[PDB]
Amino acid sequence: VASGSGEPREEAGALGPAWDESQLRSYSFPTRPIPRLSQSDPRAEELIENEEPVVLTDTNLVYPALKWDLEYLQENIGNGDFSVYSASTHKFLYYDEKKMANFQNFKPRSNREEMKFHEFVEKLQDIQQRGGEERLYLQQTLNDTVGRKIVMDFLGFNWNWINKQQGKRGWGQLTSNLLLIGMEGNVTPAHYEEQQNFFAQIKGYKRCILFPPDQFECLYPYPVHHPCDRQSQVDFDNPDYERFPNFQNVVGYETVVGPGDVLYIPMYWWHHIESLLNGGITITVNFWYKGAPTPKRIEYPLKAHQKVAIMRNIEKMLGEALGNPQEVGPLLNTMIKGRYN
Amino acid sequence: VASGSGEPREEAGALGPAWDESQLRSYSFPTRPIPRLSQSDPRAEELIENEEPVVLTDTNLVYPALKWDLEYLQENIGNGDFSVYSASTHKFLYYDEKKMANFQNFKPRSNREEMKFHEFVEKLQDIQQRGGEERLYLQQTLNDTVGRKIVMDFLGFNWNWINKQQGKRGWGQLTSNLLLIGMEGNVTPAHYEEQQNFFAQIKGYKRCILFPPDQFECLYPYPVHHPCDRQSQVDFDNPDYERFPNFQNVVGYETVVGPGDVLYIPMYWWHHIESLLNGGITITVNFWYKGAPTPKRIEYPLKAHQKVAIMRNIEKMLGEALGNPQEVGPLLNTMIKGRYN
Ligand SMILES: O=C(O)CCC(=O)C(=O)O
Ligand SMILES: O=C(O)CCC(=O)C(=O)O
Ligand SMILES: [Fe+2]
Ligand SMILES: [Fe+2]
Repeated sequence: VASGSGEPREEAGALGPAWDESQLRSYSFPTRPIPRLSQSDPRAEELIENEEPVVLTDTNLVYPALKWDLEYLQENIGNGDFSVYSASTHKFLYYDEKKMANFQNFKPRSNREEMKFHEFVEKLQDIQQRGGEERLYLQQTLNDTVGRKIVMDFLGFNWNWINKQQGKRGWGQLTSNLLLIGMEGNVTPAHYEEQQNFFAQIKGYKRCILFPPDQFECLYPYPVHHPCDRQSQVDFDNPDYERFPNFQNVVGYETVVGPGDVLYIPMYWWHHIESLLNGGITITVNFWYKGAPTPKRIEYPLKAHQKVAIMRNIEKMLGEALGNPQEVGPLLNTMIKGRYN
Repeated sequence: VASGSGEPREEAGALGPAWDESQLRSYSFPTRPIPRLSQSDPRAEELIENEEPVVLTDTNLVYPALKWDLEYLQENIGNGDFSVYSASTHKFLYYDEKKMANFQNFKPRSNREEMKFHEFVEKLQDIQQRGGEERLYLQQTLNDTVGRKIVMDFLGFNWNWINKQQGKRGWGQLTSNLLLIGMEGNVTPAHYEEQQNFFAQIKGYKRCILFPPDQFECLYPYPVHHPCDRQSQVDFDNPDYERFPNFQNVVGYETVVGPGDVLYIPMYWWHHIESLLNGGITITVNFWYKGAPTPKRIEYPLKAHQKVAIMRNIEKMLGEALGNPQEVGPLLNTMIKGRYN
């Protein structure tokens, strides 16, 4: 019951296992599977209602994007600019650029490079043609600049289903759809979002490991003013148990998504996302929504995400009040040592 | 220059030393003297302006109370009720009774007993008449119930001088005058107030050891929701250097006040106050004032007292937001461990 993603699934038409376990990276912690359910299944509505993750196998959320692949996209996506992240390791740590002002003892290991889609397909082409070690990850918000066919594709997504979802959950407005295109083996390490997320897998296979918000103590997010806010400081490949002792208690929910699957990633759930090894390129489109309004007014006992939201707001104000985010830590220490520990 | 209170002072009319060093308790930390100045001395106005302590030797702030002693007071103070604190040790730790609700794993070592002045003089009389170990400390806000002569005494205090002080400093309104009557050897252990304080010594001799607000890290105040809020957790007689390691770095300002001296105790300065051993009873009246309005608006770098005020407000809100003061500590810990330490 520390199973993981379970035995792989059998493709339709006897096409053999979609993937196998040697495509999965190995970690220090155990996992239990996220349930794969039909969208008509009351249990799946239960999970989303309760803000627990679920993999919906038949939404058709992005049915028209299933034909997408690089040739189609290059052909049809337009000449807009695309954010492409670079890296020498498999782990793409994200940096918030606005936050980089107030941390100088920071340098990147992943640079954003703006480029046209064909330049991406191309940069992508040079690297394989020469066996390079390097890696790229395109991640760009879909918007109005995109070509006529992609727009027809987009309009054909299952808005009726996801709008009913937005409605039933009291969510706010859709903030963005991000288009993600990755190389095999790319990892987006563990982090959380403040939005609700339907994560709609289009091409290839991604393993998604989620941790609930009550595992905050085991995952050690960066300081809120740090550029890696909301990301774990823990290197999942080489965990430093002396700095991060509660990582030894972390327990995850795990699944592998393929073409057609939608993974509900609930607000504040940590997620770690890796494109299978030797699985080829992956494509995904996500759907971020604001999140229902905080109830006027509060009921106890608070949920884990609400305690998180509180920690963030304390860090933020202290940032403002002290005039400088760098003084947040010494102040907090002074506040607890010999007082609350 | 770790001098302390200096060589004792010589009473007028060759009456020999007012007190001597064997009347002073001994502690683990060093001290430098607080300056004793005349009220007309520009340097004394400098210190108060800068919120540094100073002992003013000639204010006449409470000239008419200098004749006070127990017989006079019993005779003249009326039949109102007087708060009298009790104790088996020399250290009178104060408890805030409103706060006792939310800490049950608390019992007192100092009970407030309401009683008439003559009952105090009397309880006081039984104990000496029989050589008891016990101790009392009367501490009661002067108010309208007091007898005609005490009121004449009070009206004769030097309002012209202290009102000019209130005015020059932009202080708010006088909140209370507390009347303190102690037995020789009584200690009010280290704590801070949020008000400004002119501490006006009337009978006997008190040693006052002050620490500036920037020594917060060395003095380990109780949690703000604890009943001993604003008091040091450190036992000055037996300091626990394992829980309170920064106590080994504490440095104090020290003085001995006698009849006629006024000690300015600035807002947020820690003070520890002991009535000299074998010095007899002490009498003091203080004058608490609100404190100038926080500037609209803030200028950096912040002063130590302002960082303190911030720590308090964080603890308070977290108290409110979590629904329970008991959860403040675990939350703060979760926030810093592996994150800010
Ligand atoms: O696919 C990825 O690697 C990133 C996905 C993600 O973090 C998200 O959709 O919130
Ligand atoms: O005289 C004492 O022991 C207490 C005085 C004091 O703490 C004050 O006036 O703020
Ligand atoms: Fe994410
Ligand atoms: Fe005090």
